[PDB]
Amino acid sequence: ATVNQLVRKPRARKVAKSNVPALEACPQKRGVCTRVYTTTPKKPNSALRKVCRVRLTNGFEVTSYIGGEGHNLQEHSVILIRGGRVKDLPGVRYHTVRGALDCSGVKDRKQARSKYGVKRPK
Amino acid sequence: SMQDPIADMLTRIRNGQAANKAAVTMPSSKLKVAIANVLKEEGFIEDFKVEGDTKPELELTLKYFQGKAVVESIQRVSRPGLRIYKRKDELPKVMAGLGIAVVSTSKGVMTDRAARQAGLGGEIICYVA
RNA sequence: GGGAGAAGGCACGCUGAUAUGUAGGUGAGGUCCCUCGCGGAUGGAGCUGAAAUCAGUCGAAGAUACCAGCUGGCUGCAACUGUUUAUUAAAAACACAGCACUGUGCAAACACGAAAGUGGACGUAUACGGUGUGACGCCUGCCCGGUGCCGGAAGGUUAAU
RNA sequence: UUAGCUAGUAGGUGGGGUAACGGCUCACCUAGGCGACGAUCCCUAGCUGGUCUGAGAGGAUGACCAGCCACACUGGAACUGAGACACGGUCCAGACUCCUACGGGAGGCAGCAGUGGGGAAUAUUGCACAAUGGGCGCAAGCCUGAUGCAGCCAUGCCGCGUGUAUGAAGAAGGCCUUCGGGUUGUAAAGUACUUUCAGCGGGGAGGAAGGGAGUAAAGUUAAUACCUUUGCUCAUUGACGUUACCCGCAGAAGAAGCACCGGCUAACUCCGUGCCAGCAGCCGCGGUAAUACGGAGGGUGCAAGCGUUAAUCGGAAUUACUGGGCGUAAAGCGCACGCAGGCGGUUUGUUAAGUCAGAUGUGAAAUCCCCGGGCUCAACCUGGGAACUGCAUCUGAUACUGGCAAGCUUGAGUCUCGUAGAGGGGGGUAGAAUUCCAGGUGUAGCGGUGAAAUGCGUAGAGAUCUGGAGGAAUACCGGUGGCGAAGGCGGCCCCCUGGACGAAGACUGACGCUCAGGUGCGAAAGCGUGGGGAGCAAACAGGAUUAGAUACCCUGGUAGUCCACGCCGUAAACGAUGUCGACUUGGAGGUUGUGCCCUUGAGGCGUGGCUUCCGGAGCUAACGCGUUAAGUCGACCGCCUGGGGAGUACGGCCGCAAGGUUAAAACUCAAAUGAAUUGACGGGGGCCCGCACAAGCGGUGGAGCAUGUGGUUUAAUUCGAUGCAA
RNA sequence: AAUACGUUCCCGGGCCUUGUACACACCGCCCGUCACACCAUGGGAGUGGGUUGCAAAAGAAGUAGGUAGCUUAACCUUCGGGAGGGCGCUUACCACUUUGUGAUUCAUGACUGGGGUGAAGUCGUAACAAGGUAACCGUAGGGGAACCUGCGGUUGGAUCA
Ligand SMILES: [Mg+2]
Ligand SMILES: [Mg+2]
Ligand SMILES: [Mg+2]
Ligand SMILES: [Mg+2]
Ligand SMILES: [Mg+2]
Ligand SMILES: [Mg+2]
Ligand SMILES: [Mg+2]
Ligand SMILES: [Mg+2]
Ligand SMILES: [Mg+2]
Ligand SMILES: [Mg+2]
Ligand SMILES: [Mg+2]
Ligand SMILES: [Mg+2]
Ligand SMILES: [Mg+2]
Ligand SMILES: [Mg+2]
Ligand SMILES: [Mg+2]
Ligand SMILES: [Mg+2]
Ligand SMILES: [Mg+2]
Ligand SMILES: [Mg+2]
Ligand SMILES: [Mg+2]
Ligand SMILES: [Mg+2]
Ligand SMILES: [Mg+2]
Ligand SMILES: [Mg+2]
Ligand SMILES: [Mg+2]
Ligand SMILES: [Mg+2]
Ligand SMILES: [Mg+2]
Ligand SMILES: [Mg+2]
Ligand SMILES: [Mg+2]
Ligand SMILES: [Mg+2]
Ligand SMILES: [Mg+2]
Ligand SMILES: [Mg+2]
Ligand SMILES: [Mg+2]
Ligand SMILES: [Mg+2]
Ligand SMILES: [Mg+2]
Ligand SMILES: [Mg+2]
Ligand SMILES: [Mg+2]
Ligand SMILES: [Mg+2]
Ligand SMILES: [Mg+2]
Ligand SMILES: [Mg+2]
Ligand SMILES: [Mg+2]
Ligand SMILES: [Mg+2]
Ligand SMILES: [Mg+2]
Ligand SMILES: [Mg+2]
Ligand SMILES: [Mg+2]
Ligand SMILES: [Mg+2]
Ligand SMILES: [Mg+2]
Ligand SMILES: [Mg+2]
Ligand SMILES: [Mg+2]
Ligand SMILES: [Mg+2]
Ligand SMILES: [Mg+2]
Ligand SMILES: [Mg+2]
Ligand SMILES: [Mg+2]
Ligand SMILES: [Mg+2]
Ligand SMILES: [Mg+2]
Ligand SMILES: [Mg+2]
Ligand SMILES: [Mg+2]
Ligand SMILES: [Mg+2]
Repeated sequence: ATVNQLVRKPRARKVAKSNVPALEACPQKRGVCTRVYTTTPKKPNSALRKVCRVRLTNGFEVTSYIGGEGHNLQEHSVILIRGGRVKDLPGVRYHTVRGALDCSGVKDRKQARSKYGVKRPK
Repeated sequence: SMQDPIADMLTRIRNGQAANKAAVTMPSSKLKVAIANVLKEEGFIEDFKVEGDTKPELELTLKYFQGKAVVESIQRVSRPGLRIYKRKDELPKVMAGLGIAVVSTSKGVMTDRAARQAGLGGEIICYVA
């Protein structure tokens, strides 16, 4: 309000925590699948999403979301996890990146093959 | 409590201009007379005359051009809660030169152009536009 | 207020300097004095005399003998100090301050007394007696069907006469 | 939500010690020192020039390079040494690893490489001292994993190429289509012309200055010996290096992918599914026409790069010093006093601390910017300039602020006289009224509700009259009236006292405003003690409605409401508007003074204090505020930064307790909000109409008869209409 | 034929105003216990660590002081030795380590309190109209739940003299 008040109490910031705590400011983290299954979204739209509870290397255990159709991953599978959450699924804050150590890419993919780790067709 | 006679004078003249007052009488002071001299030397006011022996009063007469008031905005910059001092090369420029910023300096209470020509700063008082 | 001496730790003998015995207490002889002797102002010759530092020294051990707390935590009961079955039970058993109810207007209730009389009390409802629980913090929630107690005598029964 | 810390601790005398001053150390004496301008403690963190972002102020950050500090398996120590308590030095203790004859010993890659684990990820056990430097040496000469360079990685920046000019049979195929068409498209094929880059073969700078061997001259001495220096001639020297670069060969070959296409944002049509498969940063899509999913065609962006992820800045004026608000969205402490602090009426003189001018030193180099140069351009390098917004000193300026000394009354406070007031505390007094006690008259009801009953009644209720007992508040006056900082205050009288205003008069002379801590007051409810208790009334008992009604209603009824002393400090403590100063049009009042006029009426003309309503300018998102501003300012304090979680838990304090105060974090959400607008609704109001009721008349529902519907049965009882409107 | 006093009332409709938390628009909205799943938290008898405070024990090497011994290249000697030095021992400082008791933080802990998101769940309708008891604020009591009652204050309440 006034300079006399502001010199006594400096204008503090409004720092907000990140939405990806388990990454610890890291683009990618390697984890091992623990519980691969299917869940249902919330009220606005009904579907059957594919999710996986995975224990990260540092110690955190999170729930990712498998992208695309077709995933050969299962329990005890090494996967790579990046940021980005799913709006219509509560709890998920990360995405499993395809083309990883064991996460195979989507079969017969022609468009946006890089986002799903698909070799360029001949 | 009255803690800023210059701000009181600025408020009085602004209210007089807003309400279309011919002249605004008020208690005066040496700094008030010095500021009124600068205001009259720039055509912002008609004239002024100190009246009184023990309690001098300034009687500033406003100027109206085509109905609308000549002075647009008079803003007290350096208030007695935050003093503002500017060097010769850091003086402000109201409306890119169309307005004035009264500055009290070692040689007296002059304007931006006078201070820049003389080559010395001072502390600002108010912007008149 | 306490727990608390919580728990747990270091010194303790002897000799020498400090001081050939310090501080402190007691405390004479010399000098003014008097409203003059069992008197006051200075005065420390003395004997007494802790407590600590410094250094040295002897033994395995210096509160070296006798005397002379084991400690802490988790819990039930009782508030605590006391009293209790002399002579197998000392306690959770009684008492306790605090609290509640009840009766008691003085020639008071009650108790001892065939009665006088006394205690209550040479007190007067902030007093006395009895009955319950028993320091203190939160509370004493519902019910008079039954037995006691009180208020009423409208109706029924009812002794002696 | 870390408030007290410090006893070698602060100072002093003397001694000792360091190269140097110093409790650095010792013995003694003093009881001091730090601290709301944050002492002590916890977590985190190498610092700076700098870098990113930002117009700026700012925010983030410490990659490379450069300056400083610390470290060398961990800890402690000392010696040599001018320089260390020392990376490849010493000693000791602990772990690890290794050899052993079991007695005993060896080592510290957070150096260059490289190995093993961690990770999402970080390079080859490469060449050379040829140059720039270092160490040794008079020199020659040796070392140099610094350095000069080579290798890998698109990790970042810059440049180039992946051909160009023709080329409409608008080739063929694909895409969709209205089957006529257009799209791919000069795109392709074909013709002509170049060879940058990659490859082959030759030529070939610069990074090279230095050094040795002789010769002429100068300085030297006794000397033409020996040395140094100056010129001259031949030897000489490169890891990079198949160097940069230039030239000839031939062939258009060897060289383009990624992301997106519903809005934000530049790009649309079909095919495959059908809230399934799936997309997503938000809004959200898919339930058979998906420009949103997957593919195809087409289009857009970038380009040896393209998207995702993680972090920073901007947008975010969304911590607002530049640059916000607090009546209603979040935001005025319930109010008052007041310490530190913040600010401060008016004149003179003085000081010149801030401020303003000039000069000096410094603000490293590096980096940014400006003007030029070199690399074929650029990246990159480089010369000069500017800048480094800062600090210290000197010489002046005196308007402002600040310090000092004198003045003044306009701010403020006081006297003298009246005025009004439910202002506060204490003590008395008088009636209305309610409830009980006693008595008299009096008989079958009283009370209550939409209606009923619980309840009171033949033991005489209710009613009436008399006397008595006790509690609370004082009908009319009584009002948008008054007082008080707020809460709050209502019969009358007395006692003590606070506050406000006005007529005229003089001094005191800035004594003035606000206020973090702190203190005090503080509705009602609540608790403790000792009383009181008429009425009312939580809890509770009974009756009643209702499916249920632990409520609204009725009959009783305890705490409480009352008194005195104590405790909490909560409210919609509201004008949802913190205190003061002055300025800025008016009307109608209310209350209370005061001056003068013929006061013939509450006649008029002025001036003050409080307060109500309307309203102009102005302000606000609007409602609304509007001289008592929510209009323009000045001084100060408090508070707000999305809704929940929550004013919740923990923690400190207060409190007998109830609870109060200070006050978070994890997690979820795309909103949560206020003023107003148009509908709709109200067991809201006002007005009006219609056989809609009221006054009729006749029928329907009763018992067969003619029809349609529902269900039943069948092979069908064919299908549709399924409230008024079948 | 009869009857129509008047809109008091049922139904449907027309206009103005008022309040609204409704806008597929009251067949609207919407609250909290209770059950089930998941998630993040406080309490929790205790459990295992990190860091660290206080009071002590502890004496490897290494520094400085002291000398009952052991010895001795430089100097001096009066030729025996002396001065001085080293070794050993001891004292002072200190590291590893050890004992007792506290503070902070992390994880865990049977059980338990509150919170959030959930799928045609069960129970009722408290707030939004005069929401049909007008809600809200402070407080005390009571109840399965929203909530009810008494006390003090506000209209951020609708009609009417
Ligand atoms: Mg003595
Ligand atoms: Mg037991
Ligand atoms: Mg006992
Ligand atoms: Mg007990
Ligand atoms: Mg005992
Ligand atoms: Mg016994
Ligand atoms: Mg007697
Ligand atoms: Mg007992
Ligand atoms: Mg008790
Ligand atoms: Mg009982
Ligand atoms: Mg009875
Ligand atoms: Mg009886
Ligand atoms: Mg000294
Ligand atoms: Mg910006
Ligand atoms: Mg660094
Ligand atoms: Mg090494
Ligand atoms: Mg290495
Ligand atoms: Mg690995
Ligand atoms: Mg070299
Ligand atoms: Mg070598
Ligand atoms: Mg074709
Ligand atoms: Mg060369
Ligand atoms: Mg899109
Ligand atoms: Mg900003
Ligand atoms: Mg704002
Ligand atoms: Mg608000
Ligand atoms: Mg609100
Ligand atoms: Mg207020
Ligand atoms: Mg308060
Ligand atoms: Mg100065
Ligand atoms: Mg200057
Ligand atoms: Mg150039
Ligand atoms: Mg520089
Ligand atoms: Mg001055
Ligand atoms: Mg008075
Ligand atoms: Mg305060
Ligand atoms: Mg009260
Ligand atoms: Mg009652
Ligand atoms: Mg009642
Ligand atoms: Mg009471
Ligand atoms: Mg409050
Ligand atoms: Mg308020
Ligand atoms: Mg005040
Ligand atoms: Mg008033
Ligand atoms: Mg108005
Ligand atoms: Mg609380
Ligand atoms: Mg109704
Ligand atoms: Mg009409
Ligand atoms: Mg816990
Ligand atoms: Mg020791
Ligand atoms: Mg030793
Ligand atoms: Mg309701
Ligand atoms: Mg109801
Ligand atoms: Mg309401
Ligand atoms: Mg109740
Ligand atoms: Mg109020």
